[PDB]
Amino acid sequence: ASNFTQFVLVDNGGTGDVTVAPSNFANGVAEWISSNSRSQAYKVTCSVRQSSAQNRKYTIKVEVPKVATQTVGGVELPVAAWRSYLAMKLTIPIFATNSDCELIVKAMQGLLKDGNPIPSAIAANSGIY
Amino acid sequence: ASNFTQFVLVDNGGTGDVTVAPSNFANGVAEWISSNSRSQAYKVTCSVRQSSAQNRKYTIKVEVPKVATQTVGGVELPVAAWRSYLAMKLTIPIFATNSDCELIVKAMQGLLKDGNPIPSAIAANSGIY
Amino acid sequence: ASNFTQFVLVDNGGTGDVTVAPSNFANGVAEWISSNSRSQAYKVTCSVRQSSAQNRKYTIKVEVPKVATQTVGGVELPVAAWRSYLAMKLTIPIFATNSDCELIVKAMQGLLKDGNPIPSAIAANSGIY
Amino acid sequence: ASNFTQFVLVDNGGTGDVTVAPSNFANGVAEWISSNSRSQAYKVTCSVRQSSAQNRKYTIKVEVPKVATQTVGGVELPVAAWRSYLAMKLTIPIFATNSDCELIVKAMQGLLKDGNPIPSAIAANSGIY
Amino acid sequence: ASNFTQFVLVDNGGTGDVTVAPSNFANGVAEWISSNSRSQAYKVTCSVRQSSAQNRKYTIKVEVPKVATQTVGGVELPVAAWRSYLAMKLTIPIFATNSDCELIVKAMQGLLKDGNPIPSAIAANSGIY
Amino acid sequence: ASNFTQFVLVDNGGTGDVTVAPSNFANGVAEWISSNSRSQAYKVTCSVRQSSAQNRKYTIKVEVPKVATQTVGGVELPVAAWRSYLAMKLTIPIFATNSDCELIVKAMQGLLKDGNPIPSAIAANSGIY
RNA sequence: UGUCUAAGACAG
RNA sequence: UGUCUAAGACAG
RNA sequence: UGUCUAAGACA
RNA sequence: UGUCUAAGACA
Repeated sequence: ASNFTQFVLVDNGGTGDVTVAPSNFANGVAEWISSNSRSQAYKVTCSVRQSSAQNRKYTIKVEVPKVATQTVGGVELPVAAWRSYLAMKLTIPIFATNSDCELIVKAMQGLLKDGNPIPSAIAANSGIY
Repeated sequence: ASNFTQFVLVDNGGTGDVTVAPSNFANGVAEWISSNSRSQAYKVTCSVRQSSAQNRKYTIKVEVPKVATQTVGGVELPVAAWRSYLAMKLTIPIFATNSDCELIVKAMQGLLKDGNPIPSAIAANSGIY
Repeated sequence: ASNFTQFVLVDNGGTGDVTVAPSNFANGVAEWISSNSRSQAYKVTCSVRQSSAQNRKYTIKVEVPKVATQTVGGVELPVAAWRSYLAMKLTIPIFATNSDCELIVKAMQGLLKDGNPIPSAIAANSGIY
Repeated sequence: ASNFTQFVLVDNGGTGDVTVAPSNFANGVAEWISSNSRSQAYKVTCSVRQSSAQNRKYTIKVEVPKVATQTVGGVELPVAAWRSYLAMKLTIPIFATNSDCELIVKAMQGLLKDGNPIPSAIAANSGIY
Repeated sequence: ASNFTQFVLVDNGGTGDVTVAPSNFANGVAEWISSNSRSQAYKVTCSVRQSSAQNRKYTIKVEVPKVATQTVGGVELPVAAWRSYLAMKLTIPIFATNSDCELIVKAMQGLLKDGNPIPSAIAANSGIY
Repeated sequence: ASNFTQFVLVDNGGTGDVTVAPSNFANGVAEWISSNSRSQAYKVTCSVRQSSAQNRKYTIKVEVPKVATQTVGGVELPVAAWRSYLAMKLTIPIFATNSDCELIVKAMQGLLKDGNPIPSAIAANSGIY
């Protein structure tokens, strides 16, 4: 209905939340960044296109800063040591109804819900065991 | 512990939930599938690799099917009308602390939380505008 | 005396039990078939032969059908939607005594006993994990 | 959760029981080995793979040794006089539900249940008659 | 019996011990890491395979962090300056009984017991003299 | 001081102990052997090298034999039925403090301490699961 | 790197 | 990198 | 589809 | 040693 708005990316219960806001719409790709230097910010981008005859495809990217021992506003090199990148690609058949899509979103939420396998592994620098 | 446990992939309040369970770990790829014919099952796979000398990369995949009954050769078989695919690559630097990773997980959770931009667009067959 | 008798292949309480009976013994190959439409029957075959100077070799095979009705042109027939195939080869040296053989059989029964790894993986459309 | 655990391969009351434990899982091939001299150990291996578009295939193997002492040049070693080899292939279509699989397993257990044809022939160094 | 559990790697008498816990079981290789960023953690991995016809071989690896002047959670480069690596390879003939193996373990313990030559040399940045 | 001293490699409480002593230091490789015929002796060797411009590498080896009496040409000779080999490479950065090294030694000691995962698996001819 | 018959070897 | 019929693929 | 010393092989 | 429609097959 007009969803390109600011939102809470990292929720720490009001006090200490990381908020992300619209920062670019070039080429139809929506971008959101936290209030930092681009080298230390949280960034989120998203776009959809019909990847093929039968499928539509969402491409979502997220960049999370390494905070431990960080120096706010400083020049931290090498860049690859201070940043994590998430790249999501959601392929959805053109036959999926709004309902079908609502379930796909739920599957994604369940996948990452706190306490489940995957998020528990990532959050502990671990694999599956 | 052991993080290789079953979990509810799609939550619909107790009943109607889509729960998925450990099914394979061959070749270092942890697999979870729902209780159905291998042809109609929901599937989730996860794996971690030391992608670089200073990087670790998680590869996660989810397969949400649209079940159906197809008649092949006059006989009916349990099949999937089509499948939706979620593929995410997560690259975390080896210098990332546990708290640093907890931050990445929170970000992904925040990203897909009901009400926020992206999950809203996806659930309505729409882009961000 | 005879061991080419009918037996219970699948036990489901008292009723719902699949029984298979002797049907053919051509070429030293014993064959058992469940009743009714040969097309939807369970099949078991067995044979032994001196595979070499010091070895005897058993060849056991089992076919479990997926009962169904095929309709083509309005004509319907009792068929098997598909079949699951089991084939085992058992090599036993000529030095094995009756005791040694009784042990080999216990090993086979243990391998498929309820609760153990292999039978549990199969019954859940899974592998080892 | 895990099904790559140790189990009782041969049951002989409470004592005299052969137990086999996880030892290796390279190349998607699960392997169990009984304790003591690897040379006189029982071995079990298992694996699954998509054998075709509509079929998955299991490969189970078991080795039962004939414990003995080899003496050569006055030096003696724990060896296996000989080994009995079991090898089974199980093909299951992707349309099989959990129920269908549970049935296939019951068929296998029935095939080797005490008293029935096949297990009795094997345990008596015999064929069908 | 089920040994993949957490244990004390560096014992400093309760207070100040370094504990290591299961963190991965991909490919059958057991991994244990301390609670740190992977760049600063203690890591232990282990696996066994039959290296040849007559031998089994254990491969054990350990990574110990350089702690003096360390900055917890910081990005320390070059990696090679802040880490020590131990790589053990234990070859055992298939004729070794549990007893034989128990003695091999004792030999390893004696080799590293406090006060003996080897550990005394390593602990003093020395060679043998 | 002089760290080149004899020590008890295998401890069995005063009596039955396997003690090994300095035997050679030719070519910079310190050797210790038990008091037996060179053919049945336990052997331990150690050496240190400045492997890199910023690294030092220790190479340690232990040979545990299985003594036996073989009859060759009608005559009996003291021999080893087989040998077990332990080979470990330890790489420590030149920036490692004495306390840093004491940490590495403690880790290796903790690794092989009775009751812990690895020594337990080894002593039982088993893997970690 | 990996393997062994093991401070010397072999197949990268 | 991208795509799919999806841990395996194809066109860089 | 088969054999052996068996996840490697040999036809 | 392997695949399938399975005691017949196909490499």
